[PDB]
Amino acid sequence: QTWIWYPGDYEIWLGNQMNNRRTERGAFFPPFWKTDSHYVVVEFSKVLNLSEPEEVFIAAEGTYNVKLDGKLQFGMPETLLLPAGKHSLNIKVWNQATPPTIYVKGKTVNSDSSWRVTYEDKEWIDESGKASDTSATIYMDAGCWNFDGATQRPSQFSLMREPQQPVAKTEQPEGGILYDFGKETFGFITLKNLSGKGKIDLYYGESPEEAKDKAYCETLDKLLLEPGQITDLAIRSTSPLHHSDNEYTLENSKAFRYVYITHEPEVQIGEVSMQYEYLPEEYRGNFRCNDEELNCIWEVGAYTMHLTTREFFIDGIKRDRWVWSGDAIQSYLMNYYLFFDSESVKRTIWLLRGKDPVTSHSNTIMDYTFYWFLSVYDYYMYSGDRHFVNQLYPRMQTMMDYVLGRTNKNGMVEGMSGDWVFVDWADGYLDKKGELSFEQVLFCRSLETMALCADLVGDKDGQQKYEKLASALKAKLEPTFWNNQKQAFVHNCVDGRQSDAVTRYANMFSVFFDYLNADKQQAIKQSVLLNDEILKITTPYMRFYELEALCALGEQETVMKEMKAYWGGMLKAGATSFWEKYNPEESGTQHLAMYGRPYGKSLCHAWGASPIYLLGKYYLGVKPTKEGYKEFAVSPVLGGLKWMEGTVPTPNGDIHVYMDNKTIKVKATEGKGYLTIQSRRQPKANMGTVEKVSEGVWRLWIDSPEERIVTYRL
Amino acid sequence: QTWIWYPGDYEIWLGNQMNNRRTERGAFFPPFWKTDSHYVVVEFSKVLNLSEPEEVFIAAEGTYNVKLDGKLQFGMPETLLLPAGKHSLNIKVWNQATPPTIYVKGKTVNSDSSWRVTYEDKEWIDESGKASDTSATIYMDAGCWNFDGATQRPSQFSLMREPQQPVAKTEQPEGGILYDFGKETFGFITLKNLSGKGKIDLYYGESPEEAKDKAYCETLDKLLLEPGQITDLAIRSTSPLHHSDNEYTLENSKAFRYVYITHEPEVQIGEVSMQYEYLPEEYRGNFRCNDEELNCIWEVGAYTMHLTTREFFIDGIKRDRWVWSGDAIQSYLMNYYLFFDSESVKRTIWLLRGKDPVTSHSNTIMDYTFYWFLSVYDYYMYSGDRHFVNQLYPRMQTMMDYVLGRTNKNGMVEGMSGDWVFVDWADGYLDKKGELSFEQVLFCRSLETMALCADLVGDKDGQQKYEKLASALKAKLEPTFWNNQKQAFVHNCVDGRQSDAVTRYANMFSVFFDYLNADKQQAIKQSVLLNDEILKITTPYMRFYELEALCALGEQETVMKEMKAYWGGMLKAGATSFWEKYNPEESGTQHLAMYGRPYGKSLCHAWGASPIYLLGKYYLGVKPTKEGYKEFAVSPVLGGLKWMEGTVPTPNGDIHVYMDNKTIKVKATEGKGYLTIQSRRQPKANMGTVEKVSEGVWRLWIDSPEERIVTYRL
Repeated sequence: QTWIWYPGDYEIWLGNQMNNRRTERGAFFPPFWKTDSHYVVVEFSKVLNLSEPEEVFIAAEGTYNVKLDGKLQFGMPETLLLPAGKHSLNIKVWNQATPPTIYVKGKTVNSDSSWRVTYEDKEWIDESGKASDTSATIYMDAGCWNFDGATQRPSQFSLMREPQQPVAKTEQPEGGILYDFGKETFGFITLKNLSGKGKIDLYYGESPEEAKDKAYCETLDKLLLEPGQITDLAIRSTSPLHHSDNEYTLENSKAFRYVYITHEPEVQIGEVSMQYEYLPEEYRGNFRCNDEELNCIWEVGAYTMHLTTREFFIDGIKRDRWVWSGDAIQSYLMNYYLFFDSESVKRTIWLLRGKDPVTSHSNTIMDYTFYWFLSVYDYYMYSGDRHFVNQLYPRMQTMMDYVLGRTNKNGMVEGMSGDWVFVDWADGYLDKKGELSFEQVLFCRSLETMALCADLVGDKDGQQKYEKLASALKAKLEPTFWNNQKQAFVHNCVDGRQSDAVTRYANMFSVFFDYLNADKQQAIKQSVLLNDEILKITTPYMRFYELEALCALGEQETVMKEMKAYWGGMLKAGATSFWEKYNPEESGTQHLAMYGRPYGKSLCHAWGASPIYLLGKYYLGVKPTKEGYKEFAVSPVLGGLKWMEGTVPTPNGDIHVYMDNKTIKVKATEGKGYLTIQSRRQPKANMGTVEKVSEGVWRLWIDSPEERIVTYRL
Repeated sequence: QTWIWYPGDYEIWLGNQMNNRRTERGAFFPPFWKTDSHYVVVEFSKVLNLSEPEEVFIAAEGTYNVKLDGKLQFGMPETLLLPAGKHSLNIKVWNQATPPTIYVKGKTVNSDSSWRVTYEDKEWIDESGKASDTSATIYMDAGCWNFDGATQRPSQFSLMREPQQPVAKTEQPEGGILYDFGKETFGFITLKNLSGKGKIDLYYGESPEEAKDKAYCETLDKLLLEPGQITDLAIRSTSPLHHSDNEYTLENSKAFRYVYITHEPEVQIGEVSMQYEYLPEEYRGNFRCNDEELNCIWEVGAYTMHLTTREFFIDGIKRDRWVWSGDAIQSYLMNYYLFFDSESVKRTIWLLRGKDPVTSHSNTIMDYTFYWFLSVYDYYMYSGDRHFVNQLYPRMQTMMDYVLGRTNKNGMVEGMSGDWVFVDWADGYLDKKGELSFEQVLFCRSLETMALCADLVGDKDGQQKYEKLASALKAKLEPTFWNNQKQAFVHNCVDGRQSDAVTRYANMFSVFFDYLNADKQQAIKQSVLLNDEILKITTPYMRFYELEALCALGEQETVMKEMKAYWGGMLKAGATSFWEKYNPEESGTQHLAMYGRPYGKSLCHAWGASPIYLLGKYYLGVKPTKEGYKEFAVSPVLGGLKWMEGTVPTPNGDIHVYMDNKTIKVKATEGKGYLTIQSRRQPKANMGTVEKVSEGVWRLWIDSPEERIVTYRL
């Protein structure tokens, strides 16, 4: 048994709670897009056929009633005896404050996802006493997480805490002490042994410059110490203090490496430490090679991912600390090569979608609506979780309804009033008007995704509709955006006119989406991907995809050179977590500014950890080829490295890969698949038969957890 | 200044709270239709142009921030200094538990309906620091009621209480005491001077039979008295008790006339009384004639209306005690001739509509969706409140979208899966399949209403659409449902085939909707309205409309005979409030049963007070002819009475009417209009000119508050 609720409703409520924890210099800062709510009245039900009478314990968050075979029980019973035979247990709950949720426990009757929920049962009695026909009522399978204890109330969920001490403190000339915690971290400040009275001010920073800048630092706190109590002035919450040995831990979490603290004359602070907050995670994925710089890049990437893997996958810990679609899709991917936390992926997907009616694109960003669609099928391929797709499908349909009612005469998408056509942070060089080739590519992929999901859930009318729309748009891509002279997809079209500008976005995506044939993909490699004439990318975010394209075209060596220079560049700049944006042309404090503010840039953004994904999927070369890794593919490439080794998690297994200049070892504890080897002459295998795919390329079919060892020579 | 919120959101939240107070034998009983929620994050804003600096006080229910000219203030300030000049004050609030709401007060800056609210501002900052263009953002005028005090938190609203003592108590043979409160009433039971320990059981009833029937009474309570405290077992809420002189008032309200109380041996109850709960109301309407029976009918009707006029207009106080569309539209009408509480009308209209997306008809009842539409224009005609229509319009459009996507090949409405085609409680004699003439008549009226509202708000595209649809459906009414042989509209059509059955519903409505010409209206009078061959009506609900039709055809004398017999019949049966249903053929305890339960019938249903409306509009003969009574019409008819006199409220005035067999007096303190007199020869007026309309009919134009006196002789 476990606590259950209407699917997606707990996630939405919990997401609102977390997102609304963002602050800017002491002020509450909710998202600018619409905030949705859970359904305040829901009915939980379960049809029972018991061979023997059993008693169930009932717990719930909210006001509720209990109906057994149509008969309303008195009040709110905590236990109910269930007779033998066929019965129908119905529990309707009302909860405006937190999501309606129940906990039922018995010998055989237990609350779980096999229970059905609805927010509109429509059962009424006519004047004779006959109940209405509710066979038309729509039900959903109940949602749940891991709250298996009767006392583990879903609404009280909070992340784990762990004590930490700073590694340095320095008194400042203008007063106060500047604490260095060693590296980017996240948590609650603890002040031990407070005495006296007066104000106490906290100033946080991811850099010493931000922490010391009391007037422009992004986040801070202001407290008032009084005899026997202290008060958080920002939220006006007074907590009690013991006169003897006291301790006060701030109520709200903050991201930071440095914390500058000051206080009035009559205040005395014994000790300053913190409570590191985190979501328990198992580092199931792993990677390391001879290049120690890359090793550090991977480690820093993993740490960045963990800090940004909280109640949901977020953009950054300092600023925004909200769930964004563009960032999230990459988090899911990096997650598949690190934690493989499928539960977090689903919670984030539920949250980003929100509820109906649809009033705008995801986060109001057009391209973000498409990432959301793509992320669902990506999750299915890696987890094999068909049930999730079935539960989300209705909401996927209505989101696509919104998009499809906004296409133009060519069936393409153009930014409309209220839309944000983002693409990337390219310093303002990108034209957002007309039909961007990049957006149609994403849109086309979204239609293909919807077609594949419609097929998975069995909606054939929908499937046909999406396939027809996807096929028509796809056939228009080259006739519309391809340019023979530039040998690439132009940036955009306005009134049917191609722009002189060619950006790398539509081109790089067309490579791993496979929208271009072999010949044009190679053309793009030279005319776009390796052409420094084409506008460069300055965010780890799009380098994720730029480099992925290159890896798809087998340019792992050039990519290695780029990853080392780009990410290693942030390290050499003092990074202990990867940033939101990085231009190696800038220097010093310039790296800290963004959004027109001196310390506006987040120095810990989920999308800065790109390497986690690139190395796992293109160097260790692992990826599922059938949902949930029912079937996989391992195509390792060293790309300059002498030796590398790693692990890639799967639903119920792992794929270990080792490789040096003459040997490859693979141990797949789940599924079957092909190990592809690039060699001059035929490789030798300790198992199975090595088959020649083509010139210089070989394959080996692995069909068991027994480690395979092959020797080759490129 | 006053507390403000997103329009409709407070009403919805407050409505959920009230509706969910219904109980059945101790069990919480929420509605079977979907329960909507308020938006949990809303932004309040006001553009200011101050000639001098002023400080405002700020209060709010929920977490909030304050932004002045784009600058986020620290924490949650309770006061803010506003500089002279142009500024923009923005307050974003988050409240999941109760509706986000704020209170601002200054010399000139005050929270009120002139403030704008949105649940999606969409303001974002690009990487340079430039704010997005939010000129496309949709805003609404803030909603409000009468919470003008800084401490009058909207979420704490509750109705007035007034002490009351029972008028009789009788010990019962099977134990306990049966208390008679004299008449149907509503409130909380108070138990003074409790001592001892043990259970205490309450059993409520609108009849002594129900109260004494511990096993089948609709409502009850169970308490546990303990030393120093007592506990409500149904809701598990323990309250403290003083050892000396204590007093405990039950936490939940109940409808009842009789209360049967028992308790264990060791319990001792000093005194039993109650707290009558009610919404403060001014009896602005009034009526009385020579017939003292009708006078009592009007009084009982008024009392029934008041008991059912709580936080919203409800169906009945004992059972359901929910807001239903069919009942509500009649409540609004009876209200215009009694309290003229426009605020209650708007709150109920907001509540019944709920939020988007639309998942079913109002209360899931097809005909109830149409009443909702009609009630909006009815409210406009009587109150002149155009602003309300403008605010509700978007929701009206989406409700009509739902209906229009459910029409058949003839553009008519047929009950679909999940729909409840109600019409009336006619004991199961009404066929609900096919195209009911009654539903198309209501539907057609709904389209005409939407056209008139579209016109009022300025939506011309919509107006044209609705007019076209209304005109096409209207022209199909007679060709489809009229039968020459039966001289009436048949009950329904199935596969284009008329039913042999003719019910009075479509016919009576076509009379006051004016869908039939003079000749057919008279045909209906004889072949339907006065033909006892046609199925009779047994609910006060439809007699409201049946009798109204007859009054429209000037049969006030037959109606008088019906009202006296029908309503006077319930009085002679012991009613102190009018019922949900009444069949004068039944007798004794049969009058108490419904829904297959012995005491299932509500003996206090809003729709049982029909006379309030009939007498005010058709005997005193008053009605507005231009919104808000800008222009009125007074056409008094005695219908058997010797003398009658009354008052009809208007937004800012009243219309007093007096009439006997030779004199008519009218004093209209608002608007202008015609007084129509039925006389053999020309009447004489103390003012203005008496003009002859037609044979035996005269008119007089009243254009001032000066009382007019005319003498006539029928």
